[PDB]
Amino acid sequence: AQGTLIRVTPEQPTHAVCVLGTLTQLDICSSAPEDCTSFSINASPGVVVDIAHSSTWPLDPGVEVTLTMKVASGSTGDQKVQISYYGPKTPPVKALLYLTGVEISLCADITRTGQRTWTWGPCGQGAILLVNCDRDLDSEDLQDMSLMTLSTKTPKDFFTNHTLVLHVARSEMDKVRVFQAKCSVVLGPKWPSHYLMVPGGKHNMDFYVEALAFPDTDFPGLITLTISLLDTSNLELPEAVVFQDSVVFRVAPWIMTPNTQPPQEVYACSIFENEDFLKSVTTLAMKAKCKLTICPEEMEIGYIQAPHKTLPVVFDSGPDFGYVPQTGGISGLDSFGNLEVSPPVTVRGKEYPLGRILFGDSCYPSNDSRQMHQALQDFLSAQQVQAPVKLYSDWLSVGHVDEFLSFVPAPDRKGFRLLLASPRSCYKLFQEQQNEGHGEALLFKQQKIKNILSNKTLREHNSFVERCIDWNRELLKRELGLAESDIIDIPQLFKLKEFSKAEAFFPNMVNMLVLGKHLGIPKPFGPVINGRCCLEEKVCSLLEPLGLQCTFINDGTNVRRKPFSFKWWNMVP
Amino acid sequence: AQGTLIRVTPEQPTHAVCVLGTLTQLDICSSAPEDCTSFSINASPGVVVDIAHSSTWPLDPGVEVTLTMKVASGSTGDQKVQISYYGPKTPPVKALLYLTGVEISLCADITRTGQRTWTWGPCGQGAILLVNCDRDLDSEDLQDMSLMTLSTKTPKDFFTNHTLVLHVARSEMDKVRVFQAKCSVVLGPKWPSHYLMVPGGKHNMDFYVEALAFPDTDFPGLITLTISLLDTSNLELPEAVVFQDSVVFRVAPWIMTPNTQPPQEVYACSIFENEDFLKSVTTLAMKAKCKLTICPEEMEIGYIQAPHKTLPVVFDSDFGYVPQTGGISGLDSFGNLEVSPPVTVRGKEYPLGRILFGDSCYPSNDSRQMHQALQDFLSAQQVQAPVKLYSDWLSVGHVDEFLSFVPAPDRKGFRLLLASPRSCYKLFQEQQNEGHGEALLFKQQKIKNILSNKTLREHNSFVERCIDWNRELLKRELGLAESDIIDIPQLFKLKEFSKAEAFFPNMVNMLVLGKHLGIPKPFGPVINGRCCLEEKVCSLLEPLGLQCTFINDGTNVRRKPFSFKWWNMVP
Ligand SMILES: [Ca+2]
Ligand SMILES: [Ca+2]
Ligand SMILES: [Ca+2]
Ligand SMILES: [Ca+2]
Ligand SMILES: [Ca+2]
Repeated sequence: AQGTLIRVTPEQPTHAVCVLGTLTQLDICSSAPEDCTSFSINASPGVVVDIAHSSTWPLDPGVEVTLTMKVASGSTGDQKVQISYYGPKTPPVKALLYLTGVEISLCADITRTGQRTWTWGPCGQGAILLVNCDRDLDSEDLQDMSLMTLSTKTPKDFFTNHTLVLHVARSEMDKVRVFQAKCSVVLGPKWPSHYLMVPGGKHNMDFYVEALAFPDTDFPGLITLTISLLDTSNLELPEAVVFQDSVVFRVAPWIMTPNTQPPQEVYACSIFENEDFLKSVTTLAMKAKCKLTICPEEMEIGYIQAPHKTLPVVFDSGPDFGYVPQTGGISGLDSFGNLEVSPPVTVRGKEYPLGRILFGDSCYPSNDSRQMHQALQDFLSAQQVQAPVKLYSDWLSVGHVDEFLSFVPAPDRKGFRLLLASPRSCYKLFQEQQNEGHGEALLFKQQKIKNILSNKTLREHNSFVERCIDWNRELLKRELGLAESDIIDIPQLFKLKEFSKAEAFFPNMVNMLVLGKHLGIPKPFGPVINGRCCLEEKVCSLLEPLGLQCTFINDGTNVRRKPFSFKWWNMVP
Repeated sequence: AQGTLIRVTPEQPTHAVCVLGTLTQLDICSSAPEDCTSFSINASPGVVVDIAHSSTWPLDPGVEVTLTMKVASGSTGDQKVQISYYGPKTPPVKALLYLTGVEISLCADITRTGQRTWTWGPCGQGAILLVNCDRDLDSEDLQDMSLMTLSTKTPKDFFTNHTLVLHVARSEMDKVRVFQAKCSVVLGPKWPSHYLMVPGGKHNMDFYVEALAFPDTDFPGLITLTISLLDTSNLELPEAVVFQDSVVFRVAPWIMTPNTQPPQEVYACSIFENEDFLKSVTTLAMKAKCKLTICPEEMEIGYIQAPHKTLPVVFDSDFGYVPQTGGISGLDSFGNLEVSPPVTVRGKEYPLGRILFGDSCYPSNDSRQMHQALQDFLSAQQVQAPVKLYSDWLSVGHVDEFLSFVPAPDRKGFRLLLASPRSCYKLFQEQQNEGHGEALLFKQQKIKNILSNKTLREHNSFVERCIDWNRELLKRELGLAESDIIDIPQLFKLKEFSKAEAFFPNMVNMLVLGKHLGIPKPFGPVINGRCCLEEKVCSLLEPLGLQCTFINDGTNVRRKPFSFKWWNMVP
């Protein structure tokens, strides 16, 4: 989409190359005869002589004469444009421009079906470049590299005194590698440029391209590759550019999946107690008709997608899988237990269709505060698909948001319910039992119901924790566009610790495995009332009516899930 | 403007703090008697109870009740909400909430005329920070600082068991220092937080914030400062957050100025005699009514503007100031940097200009490029988006050797001058055909001998190809037309590595002090008494209003900011 200028002189004939599709400006005035106010152009039927305001159209100060051609040329110097400068002095003098048509096309998957700028939206243009972070040769490799096409319809002797170059910038060299289809090293991290060898006539050359980096602060995510026609007709002067065509790719980002998407594969380890646990997980996986891949003998699995492949990726701190400082900046808040993703959301008009990442930190910097490493936050922010949200999770001894918040599948409203821990519903549930007579039922050491409702230290300890969780509630009701009819509160008692940090009293029921629309909740080991645990009766009476089904286990599991449907390139960040 | 949630229990009365202007949610269902189906709220004339589906509003699963007050409190627990639950077979029970009003305002110059998000445009909201790069004491210092205000209207006993804290992130700490008005050192590069001391009643505290960094790749340009109202009523439990307000600043960028802006003050360097040079400069310098400050016995001067001050800047490799160890290339000098006048490209408007720097056409082993750090620095400043050109074919690598922009009274109000080897040959040929073809040039040579050298006529054809490439690049990326490109005669020659060099002194590298132009001497052919190149350039430039002189050729010219407020442009 970038050509050059053609100046015609009556003194000598001129030779020029016009690439088909490019509107080439013809200078018909700077080199005109001394006196004249007229000019005309009789061209061959293959030359489109466009003019902007024969008919002798006068030599306007600026008269934009542009020229394109229709049929590519195999004859070198065939289409002849002859000008007629007739002013007032003798029959007109005439100038000759012996042109030629060539067709250098660099096509790709810009239409995103599978301007030279990358645009987002249901209507835009752009190519997608996946990263090679997996171990798979031949076709299997051909199916995850991109496919650029270079067609060259040129005269037979055109490439005797012309040459083509395909080059990247010296900033993007290390983030992209290209192979010329056998597949061969063309450009790459050490070589910034390459010259090509193209025979005359029609010769199509297909390229394959891989990225070697994920988007970050140093790398926005856009790569550009350029083809240029360097005219080389004299061996004593440097080469000259006559045409340039570029293309822009965007590297696909790291996308994380929440607990509403249907499961695909589950995993586990061998602490030699699973028999009791794995026996219920194994039943659950086939309750939802899933696959349970046991593993015989801190990890988050997302998906990176292009129009041609949906390769998954693993992140931590095989064939269809993937991978993305250890010394310094190490704390307990750097774990992926401090990372969650909300379901698709709509906040004050804007639509977040892939979710909104959630990580926890402190409320205000101090000397004893803990934070997640800035490198990880910058990495997650560079992935503009899921804009992260900062919460408060430093009042806890561990430092993880998964202690108090979860999301469930649901068949109503936004199609999900936010489960939040609640110290205030446990006290209510205990008091409804004390005011009915059975107030000496034992809990869990072991303690009665009354001895927990008559402890004035635990009550303050839990009032503080409730004041802490309500802040996150308010944060989640404004940055997730939520409403009260979508929050369910699950009873949970807390106690404080070294450095007055919080720790759950009985094992959390908010950190639970959603291997489907019916799931696994850790045992409360709570009071028994009428042959049944009271906490269990309340959580099953709040969750089941939506349509879920709940089990209870005593208590590692990762549930690889289904990539989202919304194509990330159709979103407008 | 965050706030929190208040939960009411019939068992015990509840106390809460409601900051003014924040819509606070009230939980009237989670903790209600198990037999109720109806509820009502009687409150003092100050509590604005807002109910969205005593009228008996039933206990809907999501009946929402939000509260605000239309006043301020100086007494703890002075507004009492009494929620009247009505039992079906039981006399009504009633929860008590003892509210209080406190006002905590953190205001700044967000209206940009003097949401917690920084928005661009004529209708946006944001505050602007200027960088501390001047040697300016207190009186002038408070002139370029920011002015953030914090007003607190609280009961006298409120700040006994409550504490206020102002904090910055552990990333933006190194790029902002905070002073509290006597100015004192509080939150800055080494200290990330500060607990304040506020007396009860009315007490306004002003702050002054300065930045220490320019926008770059590592720093987008936005700095947030947060005020948090905590609660320390119990001495054993950890402190708890009750309210949060925030403000977002943007650091003003580095802006350059083109050759179409009026001059303010020229400069010079008496390295040599240059008596003639100085005379001519001062002459057209007072002719354009611009003061000529001389030096007593490569540097680009921009402007960092804010809604409170337009302090300039100086960039190199009072006033203002802004690296790579070494091994850099000559393409890193500032003769490679130019700025176009405001343009309108395909509907889009660039009202501060569009920067221009040259580099190679395609990377190679012998190619030379401008350092990546400088390009990233310029790209960080989104006001003037740079444009890459081709200048590697020269033996110096500077775009100033063929392009220039002049003032003009027509069309876009300017003309782009480009060097042209093809007009020098034309004028020489007209002067040979007319008869005076043995006039001597500048190793002296005649007109005929230059027109009959076949090594030069190829050296010049290559340069013409390169300059036409640059012309197409400048017509598409600057929205230009062929009625705005005046071509200036110039001949070139090739040297070691086949790089290019001007033959006669470059007349396209000119000093523009308004309608007066110091064009370097061409030392060229004389015809009928005057020089031919001079006659041509005075016949092409003068008609549109300019006036020319010919010195025998360092002068920098500080100028006028376009005054077009950038915060009104939307990049
Ligand atoms: Ca490989
Ligand atoms: Ca998680
Ligand atoms: Ca200072
Ligand atoms: Ca100052
Ligand atoms: Ca310059």
